[PDB]
Amino acid sequence: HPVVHVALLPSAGMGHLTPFLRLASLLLHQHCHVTLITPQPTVSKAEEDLLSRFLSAFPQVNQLHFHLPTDPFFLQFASIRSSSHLLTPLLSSLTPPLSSFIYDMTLISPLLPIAESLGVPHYILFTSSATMFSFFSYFPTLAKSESFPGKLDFVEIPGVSVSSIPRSSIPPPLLVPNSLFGKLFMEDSPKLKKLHGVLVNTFEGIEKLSLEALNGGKVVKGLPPVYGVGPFVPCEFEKVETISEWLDEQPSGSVVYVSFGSRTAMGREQLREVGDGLVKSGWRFLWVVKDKIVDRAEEEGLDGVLGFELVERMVKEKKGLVVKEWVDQSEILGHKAVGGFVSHCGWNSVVEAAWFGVKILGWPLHGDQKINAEVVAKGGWGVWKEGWDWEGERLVKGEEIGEAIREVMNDESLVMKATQVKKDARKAISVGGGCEVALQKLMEVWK
Ligand SMILES: O=c1ccn([C@@H]2O[C@H](COP(=O)(O)OP(=O)(O)O)[C@@H](O)[C@H]2O)c(=O)[nH]1
Ligand SMILES: O=C(CCc1ccc(O)cc1)c1c(O)cc(O)cc1O
Repeated sequence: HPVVHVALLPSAGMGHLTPFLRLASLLLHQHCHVTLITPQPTVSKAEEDLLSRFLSAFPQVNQLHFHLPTDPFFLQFASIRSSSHLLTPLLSSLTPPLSSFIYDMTLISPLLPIAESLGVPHYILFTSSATMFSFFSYFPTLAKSESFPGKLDFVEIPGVSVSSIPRSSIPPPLLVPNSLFGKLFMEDSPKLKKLHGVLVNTFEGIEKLSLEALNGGKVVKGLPPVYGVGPFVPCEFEKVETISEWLDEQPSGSVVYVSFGSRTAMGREQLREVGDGLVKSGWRFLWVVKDKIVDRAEEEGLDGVLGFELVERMVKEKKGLVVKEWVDQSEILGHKAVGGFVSHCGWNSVVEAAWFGVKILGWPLHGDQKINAEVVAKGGWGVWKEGWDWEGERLVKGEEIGEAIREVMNDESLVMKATQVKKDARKAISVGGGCEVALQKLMEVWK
């Protein structure tokens, strides 16, 4: 019996490894021989731990390694992109015969020629939102102007979920000429037409308009088909028990879970304004803290990071729990005791909240996080304060944070729309949904 051999190449960061491994699980449950390529060394320890648990759960995955010669994650983005065009010997000698190839969206330019020489249908996995991909697709046109970048107050793509993207929501690095992110956007987006398709962890329940505009040509004429293979359901290998038991003693829909991702640390005095606003809200909270970008370099303890003033106020309540570790976020969002999510609006944690029907308080910080926020705000199951701006540009006080939390928690209008998203997320994976329809199409082509 023949085989459908799928090779996967993720990039640095849990925001990229987690959706790739969930995609790998979906393919493995579709009887695909999966080859997973991991560049070494991995940036974070969570990437190290997740891979060791994934390959312990799926030992039939053909794992291939290779070594490599600003931000630590944005640097490994280059050491994979720039250094190792010597990825061809790993891909061109795969047995059983390769059937397809899916690589990270941040590696389009160097991997596109490698993929074209493999003679198999090749795709990208866009870990962010389809609305963000439409921005990535439409970027070469608005940068082509002489008005770029100084004169561009609004980005307007026809038919996407966010019709009017103000300058405030554009990633700051893109507005600066000769930026590393500007170099990548101009180098990759024109090469999108060479691809056989784009896979996005999203579904019609949240980005109905963006998927219809991309596949309708109304964004860029000739774009490859965009397959909404979301929502990526969290698998069992992702879990690594105080937090497990503390949530069992809290009322349902009363804990506000706060996490700003895996690769973002707040400023020390802005971080202390969060805990100030948490206790000022009178609500139970589960706050995940990061003092550094990479979890390996966590130097100082929580008593020194939060300060003696806020530490005195935290333990006086026992109403909330603060940790500075890697937690099973999908295990927290799935708990019935959680009703609110203060999130940096990274697309993985956004779709996860959509999967568990948890309303979101959006606090975007860098990059695409502001676009993903208004994508949620359009859906009616989340709020985000536009004047709070990016991380570092402003000091959001604890009084505003406390208000913004109390605003979201007692707003049942969001919950009524948060469960509707949860209902559509289940229909997306059932028979006839957008994901199962798209997966069976790609499966039949790879034979
Ligand atoms: O303590 C943590 C922090 C993050 N995550 C997971 O890591 C991903 C975060 O990626 P996202 O794109 O949301 O933000 P990024 O980390 O890329 O900024 C999501 O799948 C979260 O569920 C987790 O499981 N535990
Ligand atoms: O805007 C994006 C999209 C990421 C991206 C990078 C390269 C590429 O070719 C396509 C998409 C972005 C940033 O700018 C900065 C971030 O911290 C995160 C983030 O998601």
